[PDB]
Amino acid sequence: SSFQPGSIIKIRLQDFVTYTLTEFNLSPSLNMIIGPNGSGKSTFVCAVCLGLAGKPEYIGRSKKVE
Amino acid sequence: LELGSRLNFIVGNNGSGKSAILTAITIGLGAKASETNRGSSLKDLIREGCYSAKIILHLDNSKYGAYQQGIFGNEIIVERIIKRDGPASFSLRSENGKEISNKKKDIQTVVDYFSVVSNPMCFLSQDAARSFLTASTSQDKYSHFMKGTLLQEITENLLYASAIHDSAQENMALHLENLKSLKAEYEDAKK
Amino acid sequence: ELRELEHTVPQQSKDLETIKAKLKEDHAVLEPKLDDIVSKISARFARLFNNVGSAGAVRLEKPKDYAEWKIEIMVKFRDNAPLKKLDSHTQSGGERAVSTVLYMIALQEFTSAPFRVVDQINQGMDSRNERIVHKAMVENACAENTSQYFLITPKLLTGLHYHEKMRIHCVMA
Amino acid sequence: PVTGDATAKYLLQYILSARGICHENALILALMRLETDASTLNTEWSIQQWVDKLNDYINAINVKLNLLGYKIIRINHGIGRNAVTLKAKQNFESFEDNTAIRAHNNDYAVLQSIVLPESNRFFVYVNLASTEETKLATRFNQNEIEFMKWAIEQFMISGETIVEGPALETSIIVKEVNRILVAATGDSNLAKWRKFSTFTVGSTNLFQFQELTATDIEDLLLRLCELKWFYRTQEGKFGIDLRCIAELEEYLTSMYNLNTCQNCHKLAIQGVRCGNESCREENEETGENSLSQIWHVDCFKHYITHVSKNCDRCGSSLITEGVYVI
Amino acid sequence: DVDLTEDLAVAKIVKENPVARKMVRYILSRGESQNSIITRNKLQSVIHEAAREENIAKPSFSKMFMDINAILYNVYGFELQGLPSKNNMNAEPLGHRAQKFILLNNVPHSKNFDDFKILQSAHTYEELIVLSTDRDLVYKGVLSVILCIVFFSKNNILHQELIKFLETFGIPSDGSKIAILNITIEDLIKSLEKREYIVRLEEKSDTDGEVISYRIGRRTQAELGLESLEKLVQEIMGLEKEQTKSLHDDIIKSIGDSYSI
Amino acid sequence: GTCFDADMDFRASLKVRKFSGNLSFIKDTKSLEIYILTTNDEKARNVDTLSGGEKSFSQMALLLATWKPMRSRIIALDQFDVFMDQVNRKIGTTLIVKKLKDIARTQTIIITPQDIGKIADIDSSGVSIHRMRDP
Amino acid sequence: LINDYQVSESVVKTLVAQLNIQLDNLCQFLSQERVEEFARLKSVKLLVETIRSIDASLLDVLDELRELQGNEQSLQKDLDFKKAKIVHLRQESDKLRKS
Amino acid sequence: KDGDPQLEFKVLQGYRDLESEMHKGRAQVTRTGDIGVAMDNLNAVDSLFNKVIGIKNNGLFAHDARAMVSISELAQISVRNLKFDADEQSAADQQEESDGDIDRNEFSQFNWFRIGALYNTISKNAPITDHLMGPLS
Ligand SMILES: [Zn+2]
Repeated sequence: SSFQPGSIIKIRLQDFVTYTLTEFNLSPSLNMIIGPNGSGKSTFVCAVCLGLAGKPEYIGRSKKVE
Repeated sequence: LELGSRLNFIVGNNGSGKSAILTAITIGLGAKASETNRGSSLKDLIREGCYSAKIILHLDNSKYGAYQQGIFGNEIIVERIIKRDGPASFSLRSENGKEISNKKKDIQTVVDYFSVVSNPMCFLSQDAARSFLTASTSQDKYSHFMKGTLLQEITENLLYASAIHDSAQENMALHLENLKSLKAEYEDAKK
Repeated sequence: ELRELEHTVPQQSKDLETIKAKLKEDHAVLEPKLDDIVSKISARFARLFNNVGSAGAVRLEKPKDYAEWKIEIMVKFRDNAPLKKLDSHTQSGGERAVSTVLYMIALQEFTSAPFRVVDQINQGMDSRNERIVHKAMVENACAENTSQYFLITPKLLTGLHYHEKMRIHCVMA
Repeated sequence: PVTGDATAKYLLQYILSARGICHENALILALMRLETDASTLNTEWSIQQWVDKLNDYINAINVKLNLLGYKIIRINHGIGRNAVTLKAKQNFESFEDNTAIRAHNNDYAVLQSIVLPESNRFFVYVNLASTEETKLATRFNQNEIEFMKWAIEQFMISGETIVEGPALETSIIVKEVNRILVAATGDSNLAKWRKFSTFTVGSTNLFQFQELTATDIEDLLLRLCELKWFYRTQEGKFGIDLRCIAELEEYLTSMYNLNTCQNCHKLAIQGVRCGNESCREENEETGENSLSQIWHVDCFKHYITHVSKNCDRCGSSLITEGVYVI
Repeated sequence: DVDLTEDLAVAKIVKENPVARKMVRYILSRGESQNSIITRNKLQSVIHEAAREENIAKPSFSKMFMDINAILYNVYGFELQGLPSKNNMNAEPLGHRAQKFILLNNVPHSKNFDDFKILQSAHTYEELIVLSTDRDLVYKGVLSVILCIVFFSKNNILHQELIKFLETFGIPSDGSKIAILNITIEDLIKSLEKREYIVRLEEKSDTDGEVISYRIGRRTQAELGLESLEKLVQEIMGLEKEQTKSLHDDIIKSIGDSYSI
Repeated sequence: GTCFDADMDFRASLKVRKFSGNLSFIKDTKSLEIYILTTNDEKARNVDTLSGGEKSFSQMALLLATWKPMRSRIIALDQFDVFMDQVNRKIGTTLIVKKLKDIARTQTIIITPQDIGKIADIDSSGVSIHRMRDP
Repeated sequence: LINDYQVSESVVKTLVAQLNIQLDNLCQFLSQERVEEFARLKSVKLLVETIRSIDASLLDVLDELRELQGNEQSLQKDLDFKKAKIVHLRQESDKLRKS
Repeated sequence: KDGDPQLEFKVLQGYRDLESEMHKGRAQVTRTGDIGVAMDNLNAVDSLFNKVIGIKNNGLFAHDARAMVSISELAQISVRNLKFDADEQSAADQQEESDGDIDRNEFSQFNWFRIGALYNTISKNAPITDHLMGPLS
């Protein structure tokens, strides 16, 4: 591809935990994402992992996807 | 620190080194470099920037199971001055401060009178506790338990003595062959 | 019994030599492959170590049997005393964490993995080691074939030398 | 003589176990060692007389040495006879304690009884030549030299740049500075300057060379330390060894315009220079950065004991306008 | 004046030869870094190189070698010896005719001195640790131990027997980097081979493959003085003059055909 | 007797907290499976089927069960709160105040971050909490 | 839903494997606790699993290597016993001939 | 005899002193090869264990087994030394041992100190030296 392999694009979450809707126009260059939790940044990582055939138990915050 | 008849339930918040408090208490019984978390120099065993690591332990024997109450005093003052250089000084005082002993061998005698670190179940490190409570599956649970029961070490020395018995049998064989040769020459010289 | 033994002996020796030849070929395969593996991994990670301005190496250990082989780390910053092995005994956890950071960096260097994610590992780390992690991300941006990089941090510090190929983010939560 | 010739042989042999550099007093002890091996000892000599014949032998030696493009020089250790002899009698104490197990002879009793007169001199058989076999040291590969030369350059830079701050009393150099100051002036609370410099830093930069693995690095360093080319401070810093110095002394003197002592006019990398920058200013008649005048520690002691407490390049208040040199 | 005049004439021959100086320079460099023997071919090769650079016709090779030997005696009391070939070991000083060459230290003891060196090094080790000098010292020490092994082995001991005796003295045969030396004993062995201290014998028995024994290499053999060996052993056990000749003959037994005497 | 009493004490502690079961102490495999039948569970399933806090409490109860027959009159424990639960810590303090209150022989060096020794019910006779001056 | 086509998780796992991505593997994805576990993982085992994250063909190669080592030990002890047996049988047969 | 702390600890103490005395006979046997030490230590440990009969603390069994191993080696070595009146095998250890002053099975300090010293004192190889001028270029 023109970009590096597996380059992510804007990700749309909907009805997730608290986020009824949201969309992140991600960056192919770099991501120095700095900031603590409070809206579920770890839950955001769990969302990314589970939505891509990844077991949430890699971290272990919440298990059941539903 | 305030203690007495009651156990050492150290309520030590963050910044007091609760695990470090446990390690200092353990070093009260002579821990080594890999069981002290302080390295070759003993400066960090003392307060960082201090020299006189004073371990003062008034041990009163006015209850069940008294050790030398008329000799070591009713109380016993364990005084371990762990310093930056040289071996740590020791003083096993009586109730009135009379230093009955100056070494931890009498502490060992008192403990054996009381059984009050060698066993993993006895003393567990942060890594050991983490392995026991989080990094222990049925096999690892088994290993932790057997070590704590010393059953692992038990069987260790068991088969170690067994191995030396095999060595002993080899000695039996070789030395018996030598005896056979000597007795063969003996009998031939007889005849 | 001797007939049985003397019949089996040539066969047993033949099987032993078949083994030996297989082992020799396995050495000739892995040992150069592992050589490149460890050599270039260590080269990248230690050059990054120096970019930090810190002492750290990763040595491969190959005893007589492959089952005995392993990888160890041996680092140093305190100039007062010479370098020794880096393990989980007495060192600061932040040093080991940065070592793992360089570990995954070299993994990207070698494995097909075309992008990087760091999931808030920097919890409990001090100012210095987290700044080191940030500069590791900078060097990730300083490398060629700019891939996708992600690092999750709770806070940010001052004195962050920046460049153009990079893209600083901010996770909001 | 053949006796003396073989003597000098054995001397050089020790020198090889001394790997090329030997103490004045250690040489003396070897002398007594040899005279016990020779049983020719005549008790009636002051240590000076032994020194005399020692040096006579030395001259015969260096006669031939000069025939050989190699040579022994006697110098005085820059840390000075007193500090040298302090550390050396810390081990002469360990020595007489170890020899009491062997002090079954009156010779050994005399040896332990002869308190060593304080002396910082060493003798060094050193190359005088640069040709094929010379570069054919065969010690190790080329990178090791180039990088070590680089580190030497780093130490040169370190020495040149003066660092200001409290003196490291951890350095015994400062201790003996103050001791000499009290001995000469009697001012027990004389104010110390905060101006000082040294080469020993840069171990951190040993680990800043990037062209080889850290292991190999350390190991080569261990060789050198064993080979006593550089030296380890207990703070972790490294300087370059006195004998190693004499070698590079002359080469670097050529390469960097290195000013020598002022009294003995020998280059010393430790001692006392003038903290007045005007003494360390460039001599404008030359256009060269003129490092501040500095005597050997003994040279400084004799000067102040007999000449002045003011600089000559600048005249400054060397009581206050000095610089400790490490 | 014998030394003075002799060294004077030496200096004269030096006026005819600075080449010898450079030669010993390379000699001692190669050794010190390597502890090395040198081949006749290498000698004459560097000699011809020098003759070209000196731009002087090549004089007698025997001349040259004798001259430098005398040089480093009057300066060093040493003898340059060449070795008889390895082919002469399994099938007048030759000098110019000898093939492999090294330097030998030609003085006797000075007992008190060596012991005092013992004393200094005792301070050393007691202070040392719970190195290259000492590193090689251990290397040589294991060497000497093994030498004694082969001597009780009558100049013949197999590989594995040696391995067991190494384990006998707590030597980790696991294949780890050697304590202090950070290498494998195998590499030590290969050194003694290249340093000609040992002989490795490999024979293809059709039942057990290649069986390997070992014998004493001529570096040690030329090194190994008889009286040196004997008084060495006396000093091993702190012995008096009583068992002198008795253990002397016991050592003769331990030798047997150990040397191509 | 140690395995027997360890299983018995494990069951007793679980009943005090609520539970029962067996220990598959396979020496040959050197694996200590802990098949505990719990009210929170269905059958004599392994403790791995329990919750993380439940598994931590089960491990703690098994460890105290191990302590029970051993000839040790001294035990220590530190750095466990980080990978456990405060409910488990409180239940352990209750177990100490109900067992170590009469165990005047074993010296328990147990280290906790919070001042749970005097906040919770762990002080009693025999051996129990004593004042540690918080920083 | 691959391109908004509903499927199970197996196809997405195949995609993750084919994308050079492993959200599970620590070499590509781990946490701080996993980082410290890595800091305590067996150097042998940890190195092996990293290699697996790179190559597993050589992993099985090594496994067969150790297996062949075990077979070698077994067969070697067998050869030793056979040698001792042969020698003893020869001596005993000599005795039988004498008898 | 089932659980007296005094008996157990005195067994410990006697066994530790026994270990010290057996180390003494270790060097005794290395120089000479006496079997009486082995047999008597065996008898001592067995008698103490007989007192430990009924007492059931693991550490005592472990240390007793240590004693067992040591005594068995003692006896085997002494028998080997008894069979005939090897010597180098005795000597090299003694060489190592006599280079073992210590305060009174890893590799000692003066072990290698003595050995290397000996070789130097005796090597017919002359010592060597090196330098840097010319590699200094
Ligand atoms: Zn001036």
